[PDB]
Amino acid sequence: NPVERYVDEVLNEVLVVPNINQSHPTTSNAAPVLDAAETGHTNKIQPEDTIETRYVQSSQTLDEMSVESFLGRSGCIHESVLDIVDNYNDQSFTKWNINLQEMAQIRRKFEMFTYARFDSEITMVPSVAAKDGHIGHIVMQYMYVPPGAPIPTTRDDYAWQSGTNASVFWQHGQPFPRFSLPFLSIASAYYMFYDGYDGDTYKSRYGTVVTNDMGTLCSRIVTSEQLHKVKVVTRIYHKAKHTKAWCPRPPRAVQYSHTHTTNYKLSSEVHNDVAIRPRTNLTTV
Amino acid sequence: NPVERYVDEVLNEVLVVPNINQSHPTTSNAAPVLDAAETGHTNKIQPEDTIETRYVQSSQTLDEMSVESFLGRSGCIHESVLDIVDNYNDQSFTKWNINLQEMAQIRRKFEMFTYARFDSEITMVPSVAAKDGHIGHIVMQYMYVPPGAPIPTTRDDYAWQSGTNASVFWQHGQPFPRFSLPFLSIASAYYMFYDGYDGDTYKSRYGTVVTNDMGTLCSRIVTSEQLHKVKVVTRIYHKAKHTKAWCPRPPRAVQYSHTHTTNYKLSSEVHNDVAIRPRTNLTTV
Amino acid sequence: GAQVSRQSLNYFNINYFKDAASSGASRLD
Amino acid sequence: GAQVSRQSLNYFNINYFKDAASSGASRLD
Amino acid sequence: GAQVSRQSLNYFNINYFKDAASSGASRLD
Amino acid sequence: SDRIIQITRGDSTITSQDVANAVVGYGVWPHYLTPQDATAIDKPTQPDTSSNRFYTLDSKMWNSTSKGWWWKLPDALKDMGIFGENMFYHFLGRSGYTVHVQCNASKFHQGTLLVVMIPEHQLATVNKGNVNAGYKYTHPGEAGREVGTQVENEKQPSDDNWLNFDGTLLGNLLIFPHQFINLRSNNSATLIVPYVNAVPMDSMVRHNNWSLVIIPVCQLQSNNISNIVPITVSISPMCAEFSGARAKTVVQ
Amino acid sequence: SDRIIQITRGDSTITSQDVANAVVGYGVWPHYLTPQDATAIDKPTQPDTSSNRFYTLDSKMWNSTSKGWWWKLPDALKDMGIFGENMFYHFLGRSGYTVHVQCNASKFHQGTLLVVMIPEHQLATVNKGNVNAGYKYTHPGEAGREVGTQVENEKQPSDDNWLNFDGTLLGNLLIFPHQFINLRSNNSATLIVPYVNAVPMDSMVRHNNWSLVIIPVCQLQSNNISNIVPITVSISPMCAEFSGARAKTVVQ
Amino acid sequence: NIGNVSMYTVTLSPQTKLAEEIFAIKVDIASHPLATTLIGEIASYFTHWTGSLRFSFMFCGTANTTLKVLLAYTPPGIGKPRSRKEAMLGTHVVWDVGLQSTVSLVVPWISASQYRFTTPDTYSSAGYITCWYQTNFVVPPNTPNTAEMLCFVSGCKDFCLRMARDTDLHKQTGPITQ
Amino acid sequence: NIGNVSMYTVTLSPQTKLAEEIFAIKVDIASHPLATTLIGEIASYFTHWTGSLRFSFMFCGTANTTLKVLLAYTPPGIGKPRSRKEAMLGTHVVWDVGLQSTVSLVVPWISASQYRFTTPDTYSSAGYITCWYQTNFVVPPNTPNTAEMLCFVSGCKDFCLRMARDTDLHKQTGPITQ
Ligand SMILES: CCCCCCCCCCCCCC(=O)O
Ligand SMILES: CCCCCCCCCCCCCC(=O)O
Repeated sequence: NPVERYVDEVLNEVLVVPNINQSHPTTSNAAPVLDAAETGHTNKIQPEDTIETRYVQSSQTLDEMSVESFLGRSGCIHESVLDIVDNYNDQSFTKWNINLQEMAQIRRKFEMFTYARFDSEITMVPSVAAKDGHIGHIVMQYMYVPPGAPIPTTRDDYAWQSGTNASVFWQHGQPFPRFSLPFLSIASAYYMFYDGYDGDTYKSRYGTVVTNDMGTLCSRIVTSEQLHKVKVVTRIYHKAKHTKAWCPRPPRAVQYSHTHTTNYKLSSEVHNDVAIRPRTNLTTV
Repeated sequence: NPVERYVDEVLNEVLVVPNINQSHPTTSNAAPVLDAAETGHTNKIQPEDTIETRYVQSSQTLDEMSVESFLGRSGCIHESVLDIVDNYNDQSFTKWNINLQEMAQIRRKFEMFTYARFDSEITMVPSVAAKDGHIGHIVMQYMYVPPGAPIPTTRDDYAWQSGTNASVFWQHGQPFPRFSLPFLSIASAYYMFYDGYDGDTYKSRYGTVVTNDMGTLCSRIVTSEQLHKVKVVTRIYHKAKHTKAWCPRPPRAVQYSHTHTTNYKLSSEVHNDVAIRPRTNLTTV
Repeated sequence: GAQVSRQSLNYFNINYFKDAASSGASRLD
Repeated sequence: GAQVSRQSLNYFNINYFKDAASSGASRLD
Repeated sequence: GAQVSRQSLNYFNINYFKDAASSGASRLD
Repeated sequence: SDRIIQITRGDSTITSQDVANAVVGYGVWPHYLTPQDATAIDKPTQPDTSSNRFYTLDSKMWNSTSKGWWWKLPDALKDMGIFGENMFYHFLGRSGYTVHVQCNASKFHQGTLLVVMIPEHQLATVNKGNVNAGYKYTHPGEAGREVGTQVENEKQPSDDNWLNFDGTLLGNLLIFPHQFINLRSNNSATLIVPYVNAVPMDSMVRHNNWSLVIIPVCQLQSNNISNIVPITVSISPMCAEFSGARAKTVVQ
Repeated sequence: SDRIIQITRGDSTITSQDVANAVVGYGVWPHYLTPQDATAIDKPTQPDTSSNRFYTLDSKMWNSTSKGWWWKLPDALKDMGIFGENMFYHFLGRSGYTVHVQCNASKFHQGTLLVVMIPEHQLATVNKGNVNAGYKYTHPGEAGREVGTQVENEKQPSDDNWLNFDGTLLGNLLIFPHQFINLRSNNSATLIVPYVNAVPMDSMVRHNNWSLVIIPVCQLQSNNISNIVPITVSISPMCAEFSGARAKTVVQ
Repeated sequence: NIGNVSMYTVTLSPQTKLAEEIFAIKVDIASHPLATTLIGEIASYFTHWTGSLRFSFMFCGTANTTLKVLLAYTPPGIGKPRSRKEAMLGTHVVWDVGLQSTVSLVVPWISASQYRFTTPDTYSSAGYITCWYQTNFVVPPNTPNTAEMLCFVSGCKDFCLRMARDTDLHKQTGPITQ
Repeated sequence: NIGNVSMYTVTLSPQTKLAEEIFAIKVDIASHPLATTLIGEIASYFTHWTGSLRFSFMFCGTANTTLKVLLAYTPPGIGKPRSRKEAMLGTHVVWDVGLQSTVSLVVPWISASQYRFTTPDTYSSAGYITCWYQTNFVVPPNTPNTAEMLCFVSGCKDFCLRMARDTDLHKQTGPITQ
């Protein structure tokens, strides 16, 4: 029933976990506790097989552990800065090559899978710092420039006309801008990892930089030069929607160093580079 | 089904492209690859006719390539400036002879057709620059003055009463103004091009200026003179809705120089005036 | 106007203003 | 779109925009 | 969700969000 | 007996009398590309038995100090009969594999090898900024890479087995299709993997879909160390098909 | 129009707007080996479109003194893409062919070429006792043989076009599948031949099943001799299949 | 040639060397010289493309001028062919000039991914189309020893563009006035 | 051992004293050394956990090496067992090494509350898992006198995580650049 399923959604009881059944003492030549990890399979033994369990009705649900839930939280992916210091024409606009590689928190979650397909919800949080006292009337323009489209080189570049590109105009005092983007790849899923190159020579590029071009985000303060200088910082947040993921993998164990690459740095004392905490010995809890 | 068509709209699968069917080796006196371009027709040969193709189910859709989609994006067509410098009465109001000829991006798209019919969505983005520090309380008035109606000559002209003309009042801090205009022509479609005059003498005007009079947009800062001077720039955006276009044509290949005319300038080295990039020779890719 | 459809997946094509020019983008075909 | 259900507990799954990407989080399973 | 009642005095108990915690004060008894 | 296995592919048959079952990557058996998922429109070529056969690589020697070995597919088979020819004459290729790792010792020997098949094993470089692993280093061929030997170079990839050569912990490699060769239990490992990629077919020259990683997690030990204990790898393509024929690509 | 022809094979399509119909050798269209006639028991490999496509050989120049040219199959295609690879990696091969000979001139030109496909064209040597034509001489590759040029050698085969290079008269070559390229009528010849042999499959390295012989029976003449008139040959295997895979055979 | 009709024609003539190369260009729909064609201009208003391309060629020599040419499409993952032999190993059409003046070569959609970027991107560079002499350009006496050829392009039934974007084939560097 | 594969193995050998302790760790799924295991890493993305845990051990000595070991789970409310006798009074498995190389000990969900915090919290510290020699490590002559053991962990059918939160097993102390 689309109404019974509705109730399960509100109560978050779509994916229930199995109950524990009562078990009894056993004496058999069937030894579930014994197996062979060499097979590459996990022993499917359950608590009822190793101890005498009581009957217990499980009420836990796995809804929150779903992929949609795990990757469905909006996190920061970029912090754009427009700092008016001494030249309005040069400092009132900027650009960013879009990617989800610059902020560790969301990057690590997505990288727990090899491939992922999803639509994106982008939410922007602009904050205007009054360096000289006033902020005046701040109006911002955020333009999505897909690869190939002309990139503005001045604050009055014709490209800002946005005759085809999508632009979002925000006015200080109005709610935070937000829009959705459909799965953008030319492939069936996004590559979280890519063991390939864009050629076959010693100078060919390696990794996701080869497959993950998302274009550029061009910003500018629409308002013309004002007496008082401001510093506008626009933080970009991303949330995956209608998500699918494939081939889970080991979580990032060391700090990230660069975008689109798994490269890392190691110090002289490696235990400082990983979350593992040195044990005094094998028997010290 | 109006509900099945609804699903296709959400998924953007209204216009599907044909599949590729499996083909086989052939030996015939029917040679599809041979034709005669002199006829003025394009050879309708398909991949199945020149190679042995496999069967492939197409999932691509042409929805986004529709005329409605192509011309249905809001782009800048005008940037109105009210700059208070030394005389509020003279600098607090202005006028603009409406047209879609001043901004290259949208002009070029519409000019890929000879005639076009559509309703228009006008969105305005006003931004108040505080030249002296404060902006006070800015209230703007945008009045559409159809040809013939009295044009204001002062900021307190009786014409601002707008007893019949449509006026939009915007208050700083409120969302961007927006309104729709129905297809305005006295003809069945707008002329993107017009090989005609408004008379038959050496002094008759030539081109779309003869057929495309849309009236004037008169603006003024409603707020009376304030101590601190401001510069209000209102950018006008246009989007075509419920569109139809006829007789496609070659895209503009050189920069535009003036409104309502196809005139252009040529330098001593013409390859700099077009997007064509000189080839080293016929065999250098 | 409300062009209510039925299938249950009900479609509500609403026109908030009284002029054709006011409605959003047209359907294709 | 309105995916109206019935049981009376009526469910109104409304999609306010015309693109799939615009809707909220997906259902599970 | 819309728990539409009938009597005509129709009652529309609407739940705007998808989590139980989001709804208003509980009924008594 | 469940300890025995016979795998027949084309004109090749491989046996083992001490196996630990077999693994089918992600539970999906390899299969040809269907017209619903295909994109390239030319008719694919399917060499069948002349390409879907076992190709045995150069053997490696396992000793008390070995840190591991890895190979990349299809790179490792680039010079293997008809399969190799096809991957260079065509722009696109698609294939699954049956990987059979062999290593026998004696019952008085002990040692454990973790055999893993990793999809998109994007290698890292260590302390070299944004400089990534060079093409030549990730395309060693049937010789593969012997961890802990290669004399450093700037574009040389990580050689840290405990960090999976990519910044993740070795202990979690088990999340990928894998088996163990525990000398006291088995003398071979068998993994059958399907084609895995975000596109239906791809360049076999510039994209290595799978990586075979073998790490000795338990040191080889015995009281007869003079007897060499090799590790041999035999890989058989499955459902190999190619598209976009032209001249033969020459690398380097 | 019956003057036109389009032949599509794999990823290749060839056209001619002035043909003289086409010939199907012995009225039998090429087809795969059936289990009733087969002898080798391993499953054959069938490259299909990656091998059954048109391969264009090196062009030749036809002038007033030309005595002729000949090529042998499959030798002529030994270095042609996937087809070539397959004939060296396998002991056995089997194939049919579509031979398309091209030669255009002008309407003010005249000349006639006799294009023939000869099965088992066993060449002779002249005045050399029982010494027969050497392997190297009957395996010239895509370059074929230009009659009347080669500087004599003991194992060199006959170069007498009027004696069919084998002791029989040229006038009777018409008993074999053939066509004429008479410049005033056509600018191409098309011959489709099936596999012909006393065994179902054979070594493609040491047995040439067919021989393409082109003899200008009517001298090329015109009043604009400076304009070079080439002859180009394009051959497409058909139903190519191979058996007995192993390492690649290297000749010489 | 730019600024002249001759920029649209390719000259053919009697050759002294066999299998000479006539022309070579990238197949990428929005790359040069395809960029300013109508399909190239439209493709420049979108970010992605897919489908097969139709290249046509019309011979314009005298009716007594004969010729056979080889038009080839080289799928990616390799450099452009350096010879006719190398080129014909790929997708091709042998064109015989006759009563019908025009021939068409279809560049099938042969790609790893379902779509490619329209702007010049390595990963999705679609390959090359080259032209070579199959036999030779031949004419009777008293006939011009050179002839022109026109080249056309359009999309097949499976052609499709995606993700609207502003074009970089046209710009505005100043105000457009009255 | 950190930075070496040896950090994943436990060495066994002939003992001279009976019932010696082999290892001891907390059972808490997100505590150390369980923290960096896959289940521990995932648990670190949530605030609560519940359910039973599956600990497996694979013996890697020679096929002629024998051994019996006692794996015990000590429910909370008491310190870790100081001897085998003290440990076996709790939940345990006596593992006999043989043809089958691996054994599994299940740590049943024995808690006052339905859930526990994943981060190190006294009130909800789940207990300990210790390992002791049941008999002894025995080998024939000419056989290595030490052997390794591998340890695994995963969740049973009743395992469940709750309340998503950011992990403290990974950080960013500077900008990640291009
Ligand atoms: C205005 C910014 C557009 C916002 C960002 C959209 C991100 C969606 C693409 C996700 C693909 C992940 C691959 C990567 O790491 O680059
Ligand atoms: C307040 C401004 C009214 C906004 C502009 C409406 C434009 C719709 C008319 C389109 C006719 C195109 C012909 C032209 O180039 O002038």
